[PDB]
Amino acid sequence: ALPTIHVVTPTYSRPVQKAELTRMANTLLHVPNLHWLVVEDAPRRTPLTARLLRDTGLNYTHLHVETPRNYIPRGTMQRNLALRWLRETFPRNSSQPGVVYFADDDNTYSLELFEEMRSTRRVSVWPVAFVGGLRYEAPRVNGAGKVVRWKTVFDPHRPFAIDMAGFAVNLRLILQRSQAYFKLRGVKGGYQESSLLRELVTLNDLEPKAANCTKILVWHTRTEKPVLVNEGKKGFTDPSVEI
Amino acid sequence: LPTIHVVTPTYSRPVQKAELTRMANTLLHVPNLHWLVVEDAPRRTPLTARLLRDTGLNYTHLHVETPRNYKLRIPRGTMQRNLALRWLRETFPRNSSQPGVVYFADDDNTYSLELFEEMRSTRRVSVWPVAFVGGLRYEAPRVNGAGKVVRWKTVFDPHRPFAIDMAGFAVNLRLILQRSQAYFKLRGVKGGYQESSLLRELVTLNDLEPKAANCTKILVWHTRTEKPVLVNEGKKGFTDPSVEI
Ligand SMILES: CC(=O)N[C@@H]1[C@@H](O)[C@H](O[C@@H]2O[C@H](CO)[C@H](O)[C@H](O)[C@H]2O)[C@@H](CO)O[C@@H]1O
Ligand SMILES: CC(=O)N[C@@H]1[C@@H](O)[C@H](O[C@@H]2O[C@H](CO)[C@H](O)[C@H](O)[C@H]2O)[C@@H](CO)O[C@H]1O
Ligand SMILES: O=c1ccn([C@@H]2O[C@H](COP(=O)(O)OP(=O)(O)O)[C@@H](O)[C@H]2O)c(=O)[nH]1
Ligand SMILES: O=c1ccn([C@@H]2O[C@H](COP(=O)(O)OP(=O)(O)O)[C@@H](O)[C@H]2O)c(=O)[nH]1
Ligand SMILES: [Mn+2]
Ligand SMILES: [Mn+2]
Repeated sequence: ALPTIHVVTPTYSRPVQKAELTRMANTLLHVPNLHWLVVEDAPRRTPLTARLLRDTGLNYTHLHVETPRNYIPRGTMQRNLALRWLRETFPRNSSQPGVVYFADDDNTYSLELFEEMRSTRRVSVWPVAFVGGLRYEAPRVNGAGKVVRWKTVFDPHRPFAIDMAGFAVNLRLILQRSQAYFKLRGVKGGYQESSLLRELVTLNDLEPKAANCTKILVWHTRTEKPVLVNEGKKGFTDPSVEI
Repeated sequence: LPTIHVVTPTYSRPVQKAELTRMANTLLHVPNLHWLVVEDAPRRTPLTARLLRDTGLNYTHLHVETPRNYKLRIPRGTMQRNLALRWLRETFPRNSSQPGVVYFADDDNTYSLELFEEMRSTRRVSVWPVAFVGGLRYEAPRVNGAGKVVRWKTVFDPHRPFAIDMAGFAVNLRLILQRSQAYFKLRGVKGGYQESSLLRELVTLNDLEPKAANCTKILVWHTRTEKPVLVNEGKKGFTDPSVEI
């Protein structure tokens, strides 16, 4: 009966990738009924990602799709591939409860976050730290427990002024709205979340989590680029040793 | 199953809670682990105290403020690591045959679960490769056919006593207790020689124990976290300062 949480994680090859996937997997290993949908931004599945997923024992699906020359946001085509995979895997009126969460590989997630999104009926929302040039963004909730706006500074007029890591969607809505995908073509920066949510739910139907959006359970952390200046042009370390 | 005493210096800054949260999520998987969190502050902060209590991990919350004056060449977290060393020596009798290992783990690095099992059996001092240090993809101890460390594969001062990062070694607790005068140096050592300053008083190259498949695998990464952009907070502030992040 416990709903399955489908975590959609776009990822790409770069120095810190294995470290990012490692601490993220260490977090996900604590969550029951979790399906990790990892979509690599590559022409084919890489052995690094394949072996890491295999060794964790986690329930996962490993997909891949390469981003076009112009590299629109980041991770878009990968999240869209995952949405299509879900629709091809689960029938529109499926009865198996599920929740979909788009979790980037560098963010920091608390275990409480997953407990909060698991009961999502339509779309749930919560505060996100380190987004929109603020300590955190948070949906505005009235005393009745309804979402009536957003507490942000960056373009507060977007239909859904919230970051990718700030909401989850019941799988049923994703299957019913079979044509709803993240916009990549004519897309204003910061409107990717709205491009999808607008087609799935209305403001008044959002389900505020994290004690009526007063607590921060997820952080939009960024990882610094490692300095590899000492490798030189010919390289110093063994290129066959995986990092 | 030997207890692993993880020494983690930490300080108040925007990403602190996040760093401790994802680190706790990793540590929660490790059995017989004692987390020695040492805050760089005048007193234990409610944020850290609450987080440690909520994790369910076995921990000891200590604190020592690095003089404001000092921060204005003293390696980050030095005084905090030394406070933990002193605490271990004042808590555990020099002789008791208590199986344990000490590991200095900074709050922003990335650790694999396999790393802890590799260091848990340490008899003296164990060493292993560390990614993203010394301007390289990784630094790795060099081992000979006899199974002994005979040098270090690095570009930055590979000829120093111990050319290895803080996250690349662990010390048997008994050894820490025996060498009661061994602490990280505060001043007098060249940049990048603090790890050597301590290790040289603890062991010789020949007594090192190579881990991580004879130092051929990377099980720990010296990752660093970017500073969050808070420009939209303005001068007077936008978000509620009472809301913990
Ligand atoms: C580009 C470069 O060579 N950088 C080096 C630093 O790596 C070095 O910092 C030390 O590096 C060692 C590596 O084993 C440890 O990580 C140690 O903790 C670091 O202090 C500094 C030393 O002053 O020199 C250059 O910056
Ligand atoms: C300092 C500042 O205002 N920066 C903004 C970015 O925040 C913004 O990025 C978008 O931010 C929203 C926040 O809810 C969300 O994280 C989106 O995913 C993200 O794209 C960017 C838009 O291109 O403009 C900057 O100026
Ligand atoms: O070419 C790229 C750049 C990013 N990503 C992934 O898509 C998400 C976008 O995150 P990143 O740019 O950190 O996002 P930011 O922090 O800039 O919002 C993360 O899971 C990345 O691993 C990707 O697949 N391909
Ligand atoms: O004023 C400070 C700066 C850092 N630290 C801690 O000491 C370690 C040093 O790390 P940081 O500078 O990242 O180290 P670097 O990546 O520069 O080696 C980390 O556990 C920090 O939380 C601290 O206690 N006080
Ligand atoms: Mn990111
Ligand atoms: Mn660090």
